[PDB]
Amino acid sequence: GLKVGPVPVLVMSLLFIASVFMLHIWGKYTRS
Amino acid sequence: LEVIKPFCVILPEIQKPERKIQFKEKVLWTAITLFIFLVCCQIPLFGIMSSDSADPFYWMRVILASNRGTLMELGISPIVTSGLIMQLLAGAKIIEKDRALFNGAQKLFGMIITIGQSIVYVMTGMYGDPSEMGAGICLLITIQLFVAGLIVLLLDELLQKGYGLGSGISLFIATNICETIVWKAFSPTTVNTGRGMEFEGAIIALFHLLATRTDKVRALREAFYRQNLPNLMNLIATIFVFAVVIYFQGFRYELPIRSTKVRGQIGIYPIKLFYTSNIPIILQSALVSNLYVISQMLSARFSGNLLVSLLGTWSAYPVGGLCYYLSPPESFGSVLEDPVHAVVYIVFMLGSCAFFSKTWIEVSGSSPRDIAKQFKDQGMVINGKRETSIYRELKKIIPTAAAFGGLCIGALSVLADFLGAIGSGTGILLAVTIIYQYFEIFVKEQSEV
Amino acid sequence: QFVEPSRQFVKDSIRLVKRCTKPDRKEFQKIAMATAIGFAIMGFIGFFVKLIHIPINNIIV
Ligand SMILES: CC(=C\C=C\C(C)=C\[C@H](O)[C@@H](O)C[C@H](C)O)/C=C(C)/C=C/C(=O)O[C@H]1CCCC(=O)O[C@@H]([C@@H](C)C/C(C)=C/[C@@H](C)[C@H](O)C[C@@H](C)O)C/C=C(\C)C[C@@H]1C
Repeated sequence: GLKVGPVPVLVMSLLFIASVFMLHIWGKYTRS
Repeated sequence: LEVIKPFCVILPEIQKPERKIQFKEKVLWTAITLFIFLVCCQIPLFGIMSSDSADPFYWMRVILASNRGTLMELGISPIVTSGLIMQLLAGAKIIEKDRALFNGAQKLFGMIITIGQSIVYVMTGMYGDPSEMGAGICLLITIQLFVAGLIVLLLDELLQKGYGLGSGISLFIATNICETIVWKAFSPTTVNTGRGMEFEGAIIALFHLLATRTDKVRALREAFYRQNLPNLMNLIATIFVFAVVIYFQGFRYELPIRSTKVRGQIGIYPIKLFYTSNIPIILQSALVSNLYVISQMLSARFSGNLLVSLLGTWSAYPVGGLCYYLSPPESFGSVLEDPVHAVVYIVFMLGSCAFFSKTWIEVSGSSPRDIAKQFKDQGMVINGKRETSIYRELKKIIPTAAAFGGLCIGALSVLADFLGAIGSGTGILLAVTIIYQYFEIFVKEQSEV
Repeated sequence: QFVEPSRQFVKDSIRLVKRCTKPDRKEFQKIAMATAIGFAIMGFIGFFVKLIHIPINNIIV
């Protein structure tokens, strides 16, 4: 079991946010 | 144990804070957690073809801290589902290092129910028809909601393991309610209906109306009694309800108790008037929201059935049925038009809140019997009363206190709904009670210091 | 019928609220200030996040 702290949780949340943003940007760019 | 042992040690887990986190750092971590929750609440999902449909779960957006079409479409749903399923398993005794196993099992079950809920949400018709999106887009939306639910669970454990204050459910619900109120009070969005630019925020609208309009009295009237957008009467009502709930939440019956085993531990035992802190509001709001959602589903699928029609008739607000008498009146003109509906709604609110409080004191171990057992455990006899009259005084105070607290909180919700305050009675009461819980945590930490 | 239990409950509630420790100004001001601070924190953080993310949502969508 991986025991992460609060900073890893914040980093994971920011990385998921960035992944969603990159998905949106990739969709917008493949539309154009 | 069973065969679920391997799978309960796969999801991430939050380590103990080792030290004791100071209140300033706990506040900072709570602020970071709510900031993450809000930021993810403002980020839309990917693959949504159209959000022009009608929200099937619109009534569970305040009680679940959700936001349609975004990463927090489910909101606090994983936490609630995991807690409910684990309570069901523990009560029926199938599943009772034990703490680590319990946490792993609750995470796994919450995430499985999160996947099921994401599938249900996709199939409800929102985001467009699930056939035009395709299996790839449906799976992508499900994966995004899965990761969002995992993040929500991680934030909840971050709050509950000692890094932050309170829990994820209360923090997120209060944050959503406060954000809604502040948006309705300060939004810069302008809606034009031919008259001119009109800010949605009540205070910004007041300032713009005063600045632009040549007739200041007319601007004041149209900014205070505005009906197309939130006005200043709504804000004044919201502040007034805040004040009254704050005043009544400080009510407490202080029982002077003294220890008999360890002499010298003289203290005070306060019995608050709001004995069940916003528990009646939570129960009533959850019941009403769920009843509304299943009523909407049944009306959409089985329109015409007498059983469905009596459950509630929907136009997206009830216009008849059992779900219509459970709804706050939109305006006082509706109260004047239909007084029977208003009377039934008031009676339902008061009775349901009182009954929920009186049931919860027994269910959660807050009845005079358990408090008397605790007093016997610590020898905490009353200074004036004898050791054989603890149960009598507890029966005198606690049941009446709980019943009247439920009655008063229901009456406050009814008053906030009748005044048309921003965020309705449910949201206002939930937010203020959660903030008071955080203030109680603060004063407890200060007392420890 | 049920009039007597209701009267009993009403009288018990009146006795309770009378016997209760009603907040004074020194406590009401402190509680109101704390609630205002918490409400301001959460609501304004949400308001500013929404303000920031409206143009971001327009750009990405
Ligand atoms: C106000 C509040 C919490 C605040 C808590 C506080 C402040 C706590 C503090 O810590 C405390 O210390 C404070 C102290 C006391 O002072 C409210 C709560 C918890 C509400 C829960 C709720 O509504 O939880 C339902 C929905 C859950 C999520 C979902 O949706 O789970 C579907 C899903 C699996 C399937 C689904 C999506 C079905 C469709 C058909 C519809 O959803 C129909 C449903 C609504 O029937 C299955 C449905 C289920 C389990 C029904 C559940 C009851």
